[PDB]
Amino acid sequence: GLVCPAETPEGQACGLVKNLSLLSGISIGSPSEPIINFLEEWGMEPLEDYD
Amino acid sequence: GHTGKKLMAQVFFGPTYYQRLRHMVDDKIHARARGPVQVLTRQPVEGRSRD
Amino acid sequence: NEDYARPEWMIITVLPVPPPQVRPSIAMDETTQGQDDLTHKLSDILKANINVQKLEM
RNA sequence: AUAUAUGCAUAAAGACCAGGCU
Repeated sequence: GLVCPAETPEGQACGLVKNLSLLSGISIGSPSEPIINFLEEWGMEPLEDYD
Repeated sequence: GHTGKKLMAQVFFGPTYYQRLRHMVDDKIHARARGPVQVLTRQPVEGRSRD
Repeated sequence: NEDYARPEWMIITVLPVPPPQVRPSIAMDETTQGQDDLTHKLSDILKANINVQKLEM
């Protein structure tokens, strides 16, 4: 579901060149600070007081 | 078509999608008797266009 | 071999210079004529040799 | 003694890089 199982070149590039599937997408990147804030608000304990 | 007689065996017959490829005989035919030669080795050059 | 392969000939003291047939003249663009890699390398070697001589004197 | 020359009717780029062809 991420790359085409059938489409690939022949020769030295066989299997090393892929084509994305129709529904496939690539992540852009989001800040991780809201994730850390949500985790801390939902009771995550830090590594400083790890016993 | 030659005689108008019935064919003994029936023929699978129907429309089908076909596509023309970029591989034409007039773009690949090549012949050479005598022509340009390389400066260094004095051997015939490489390339259909360059004779 | 005494007659053909003498050991001290393995060390280079004089360098042969091949004719321009070995290193044919090249032309980068029309009238301007370039030089092959061998021509430039021989020029650099000769420049180094004349530098050695002129700094030795 | 001739006379100036004031003129030129083919030269062959090759080496690398990338993408394809069976």
